[PDB]
Amino acid sequence: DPVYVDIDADSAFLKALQRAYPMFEVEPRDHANARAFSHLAIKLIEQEIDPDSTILDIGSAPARRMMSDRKYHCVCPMRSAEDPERLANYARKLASAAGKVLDRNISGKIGDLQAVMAVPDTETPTFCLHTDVSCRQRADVAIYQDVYAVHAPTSLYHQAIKGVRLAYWVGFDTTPFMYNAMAGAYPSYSTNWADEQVLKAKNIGLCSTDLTEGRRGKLSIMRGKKLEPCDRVLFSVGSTLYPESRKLLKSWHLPSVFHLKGKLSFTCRCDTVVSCEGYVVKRITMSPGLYGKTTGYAVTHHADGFLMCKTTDTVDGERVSFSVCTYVPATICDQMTGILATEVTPEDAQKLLVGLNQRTNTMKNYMIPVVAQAFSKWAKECRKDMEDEKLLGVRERTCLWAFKKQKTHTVYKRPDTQSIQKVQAEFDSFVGLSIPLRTRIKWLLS
Amino acid sequence: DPVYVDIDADSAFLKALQRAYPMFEVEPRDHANARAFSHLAIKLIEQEIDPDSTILDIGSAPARRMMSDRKYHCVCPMRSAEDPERLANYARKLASAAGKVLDRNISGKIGDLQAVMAVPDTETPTFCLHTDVSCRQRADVAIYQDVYAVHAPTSLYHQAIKGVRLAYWVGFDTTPFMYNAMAGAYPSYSTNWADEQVLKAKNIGLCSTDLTEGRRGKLSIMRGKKLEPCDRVLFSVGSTLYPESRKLLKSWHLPSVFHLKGKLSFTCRCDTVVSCEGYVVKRITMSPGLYGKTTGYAVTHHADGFLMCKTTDTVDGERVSFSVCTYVPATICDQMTGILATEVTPEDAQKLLVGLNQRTNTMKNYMIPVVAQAFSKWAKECRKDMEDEKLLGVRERTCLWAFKKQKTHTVYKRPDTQSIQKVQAEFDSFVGLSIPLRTRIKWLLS
Amino acid sequence: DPVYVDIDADSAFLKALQRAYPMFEVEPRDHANARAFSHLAIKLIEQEIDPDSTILDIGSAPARRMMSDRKYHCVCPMRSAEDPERLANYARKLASAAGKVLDRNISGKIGDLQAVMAVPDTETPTFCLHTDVSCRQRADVAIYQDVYAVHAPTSLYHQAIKGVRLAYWVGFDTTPFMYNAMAGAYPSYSTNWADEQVLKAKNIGLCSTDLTEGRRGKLSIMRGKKLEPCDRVLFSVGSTLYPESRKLLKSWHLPSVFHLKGKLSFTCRCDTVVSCEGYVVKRITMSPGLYGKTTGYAVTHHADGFLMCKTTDTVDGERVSFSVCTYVPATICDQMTGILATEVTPEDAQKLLVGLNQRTNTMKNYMIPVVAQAFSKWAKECRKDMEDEKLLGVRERTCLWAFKKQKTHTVYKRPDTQSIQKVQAEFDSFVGLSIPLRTRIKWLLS
Ligand SMILES: [Zn+2]
Ligand SMILES: [Zn+2]
Ligand SMILES: [Zn+2]
Repeated sequence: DPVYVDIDADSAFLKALQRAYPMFEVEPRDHANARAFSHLAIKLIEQEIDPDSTILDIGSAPARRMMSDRKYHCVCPMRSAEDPERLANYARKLASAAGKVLDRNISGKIGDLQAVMAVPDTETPTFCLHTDVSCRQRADVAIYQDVYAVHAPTSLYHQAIKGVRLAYWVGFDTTPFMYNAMAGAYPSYSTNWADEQVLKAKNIGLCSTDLTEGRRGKLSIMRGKKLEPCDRVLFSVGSTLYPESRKLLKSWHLPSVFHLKGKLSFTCRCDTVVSCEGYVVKRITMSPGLYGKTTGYAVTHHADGFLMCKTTDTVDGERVSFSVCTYVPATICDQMTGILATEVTPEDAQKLLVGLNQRTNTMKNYMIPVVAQAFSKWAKECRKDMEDEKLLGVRERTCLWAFKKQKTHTVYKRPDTQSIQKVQAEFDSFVGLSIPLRTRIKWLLS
Repeated sequence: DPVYVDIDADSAFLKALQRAYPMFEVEPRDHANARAFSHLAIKLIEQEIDPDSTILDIGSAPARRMMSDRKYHCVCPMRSAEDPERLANYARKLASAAGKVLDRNISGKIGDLQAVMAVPDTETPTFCLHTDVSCRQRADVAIYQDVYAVHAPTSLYHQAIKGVRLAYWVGFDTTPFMYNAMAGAYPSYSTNWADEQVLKAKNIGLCSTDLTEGRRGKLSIMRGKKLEPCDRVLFSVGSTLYPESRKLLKSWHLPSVFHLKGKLSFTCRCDTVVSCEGYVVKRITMSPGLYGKTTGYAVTHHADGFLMCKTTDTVDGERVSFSVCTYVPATICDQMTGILATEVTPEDAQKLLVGLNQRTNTMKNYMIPVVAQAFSKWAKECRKDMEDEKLLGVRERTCLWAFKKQKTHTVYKRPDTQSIQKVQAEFDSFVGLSIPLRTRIKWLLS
Repeated sequence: DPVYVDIDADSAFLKALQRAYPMFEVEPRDHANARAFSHLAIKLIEQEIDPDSTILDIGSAPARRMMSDRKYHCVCPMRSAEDPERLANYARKLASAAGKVLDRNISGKIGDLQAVMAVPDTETPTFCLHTDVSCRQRADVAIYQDVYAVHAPTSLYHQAIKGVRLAYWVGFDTTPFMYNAMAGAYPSYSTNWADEQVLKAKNIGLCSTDLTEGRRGKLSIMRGKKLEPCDRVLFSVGSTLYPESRKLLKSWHLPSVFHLKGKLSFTCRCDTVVSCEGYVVKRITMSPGLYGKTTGYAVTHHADGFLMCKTTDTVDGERVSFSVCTYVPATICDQMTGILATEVTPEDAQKLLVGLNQRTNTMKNYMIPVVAQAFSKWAKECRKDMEDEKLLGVRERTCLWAFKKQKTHTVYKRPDTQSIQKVQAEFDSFVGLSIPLRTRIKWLLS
């Protein structure tokens, strides 16, 4: 019954992990936080499906699925520079444990590898060297882990016409990219991300700048005058770097109901099953034939606070403004309810937040100044609404229909509220190994 | 299981060593701090590789590898005045322990030395007298320790075409030389460094000046009017002096992915595995054939604070300004979060820092005045950003495209943030013993 | 294992001796401080070299080496008025212990003396009557103790061509004479020194003046108008007087690497191995053939504070100014960090220092007024730098290249900093007994 995590016992992340999985009993026994979430997510999926089922693994590392008693079929294309290391590590643990266990199948996995090694285009029960689109093995359940570089409707179609009914997806929350922020943080998982255009800023999580005296004139022949989010984004998980795309990240922010219309029509649902401080598990059920009705709305439930505000910084010497997002723990948000009734300065908000934080800290200190600035702008915009009050049921657009728009500098989603976004829901258009590496793999299994 | 370090038990460096190696259990049993980091770094590498592997040692001292049960092949060119002492010390411990151990190979190492002594250009299993480029022995794993005077892409190529797949590098953090500072400190390892041009300053860690009355006129015929970093730099580790080069230090600040393009193409990765207050361990994997894509970005994760500011000093009598860098412990940085919300004078910052330090001191007292001055300049530049706020999404470069650059006097990287630097990622161009010493070595082994 | 010193147990010098020799266990059992440092320095050297080695002693007193089990060859020229007393004391202890010990060679030393007594120009295993240059015995290890009146490169050459590879030097720190001070103190060893020109001052450690009423006119025909250090200097160790030379003292302040170029070329290193409040042990390794590269820099690491300031005094009735140096304990320096943030008067600095000193005193009270005056001048010159701040990377030498030099009245080297000096590193030019005493020596051994 009990489940054990490989983290400490005095940390604050233990309680969050407990309350994210309330049907387990997690016990204690810069990547441990992300590991344990992934450990409990795989355990949940197994408990959720009947055994003796064929399980696909899209873009996997087979060394993690080797010691499990389930019909795993790992898919390992050569897409990144870290992939041959994943393959080579598998070939070692297979040889290094080729006779020490007589319960789980270990000799069959050895034969599959050396068959694919000999014949590099053969589909085998527990291995292949294809993508998620070109693989031809039939199954019923698919699993994704940290897969951010594929189009979700196109990938999900190609698993459907091969008999998959149930899919999961583990990874970072996609909500900050639907609000279109320029940079942000996932502070509990040691992660910062930023747009390419602001990598030379000064006071965000992921940046680097220089010392300078400054000129009163810097002529240029090229004039931008426009600073908006672009497609390419950089992630830093600890000290590991990952480039990603906005379009492919947003495509995994799926609505409640959507239809896939190809040569075989399907009707699909998407629900969020786990949620812990910026890391989520999604579940997608699929079924043949198109029926029901779609609205095109996606909903996010907020167990902690979500913030997004305007900041001023210097980027390569030039002063500019853009938006930053972050997550705030629920206990901190509850204890600021009284203070935000009136207008408070950013300096006084900062001192109050530091006092509330000394309870070891609840939140990281490098995000405190931008959180204190968002809270005071939110309290000021609430007062202005109350002092400029309109008539019930009446928009006053007045002689020609031209109305005035107000300025909004903070978006604050309190705990127990919900975001709702209008997205697309009808989908119809669906657009390595070599001898030196081959020889090295074959040599170990010999 | 447990690992023991040769340092005290009441020092503050024990905790830092513990939290830098969280998968060990370090126990207590001006160079002890640097020793223990190097002891645990070698222990980690051995645990990371399967035994019965051939291990190279670039620019080594064989007396340290003598008592280890691994296939070490030491490489010892005669490049510095301290090298013949390293050779002579080996020849003593070999004779001095030629019959007292019957477990580790000791007689084979004796034969290799006297073979090279007789024939000074023979490659032997456990010794040679070549550089890292001209050696011709084949292996699979290479190790570097305190190697600062070689070009990294050129050295790493020549280990590749001889079958090396895995390399490590231990040494000082290269981040201060990518920010291009003029001087700096590594206070936990008793080290200061400085540019040649500022050796006659007054108030930095490594300098020396004179008493003088001062003239109102000192005519010169040569006019410099330009003070910028130059290639040659001096290091002082305790009281030992080392000259180094900026270009060769910066070349070990490698990106996540890079390609080596010679007569045998390779694709390479670089990750940072350990990090403790300015001393790091890097790991480089390599593989044949070129594949994947490169961005050219290098990332540093900051577990403690990193500072860099402008200071004013007198150099040989003349008042000037330049930049200095240092490291600040994380506990000190966290406790200044509240104070830096407002504008504070350098004098008041200094008094607060002294109070926080008396907890034996957390940080060395000679760096406190320059840290207190950086903190107050940072707090002032944050206020100016907040009071000169722009419009969202708009650069205001105005009739001809000429914008104003602001002045930046402090760079402050708080704990849990990351630096990101654009470096080069495609590499294609890859450019002693004598009789009196010979006789002395041969005499001992006789 | 344990080592015992002949000093008390409640003194503050015991802790300093402990932390200067951290690999020993010193235990308690106006010259005791200097004795014990010399006792532990000889013990270290023996532990550092393999036994059955021939050890030279340059300018020695053989009565100290008589009871030791090592191949000592004492060298005793008749250079000073205290030398025949050293010889006569040896001749007594030899006779006085000619039959009471049957372990260490005592009869062989008796024969060597009476052979040299009979034949005054014979080289013998354990005695000779030559200088360090004219002696012709071959050996491998040399030792110097309190040798201040020889040229170091010339002396070290003549030990090289006779097969010496390893040399040591014990004595006073040479750093104050590289800064060119006019007078100074070594307060923990009961020593003061001064230049000949200031022996008639009033308020320094070593001086003497008169009572006078003073004239408003004292005509002279000779005009000096220049007061600068000259070669001859006087030392007072307790109440014993020693005259020395600046040039010969400075020649033992050797760089990290230097070359000796004679009829037999050598390459040499110099490291500082022990350091305790002004007394040091140096180690010099030497090797044949010239190789490597030299920079010409010498480095001093400061474990305590080092001060040097301008003082005003009366010398033979006339008011003048000159520079004085001293050493300050590290605990005192740490506790003044807060105070020196602002500007403090000399009177208020003095009262604070007296309060901190009553912890028996940490430092001698006669040096307190000049230390308090240096600290307040240093704090004032730091404020002026901060209020006259320049532009980064720019010397402003302005129409003709003539810049203004500032006044410097204090040099303060804090604990954990390093001095660095440019010295010469290439060396190529290398420029008694009578019957009444003879009869007296011979009579005892008869
Ligand atoms: Zn497949
Ligand atoms: Zn070799
Ligand atoms: Zn002699």
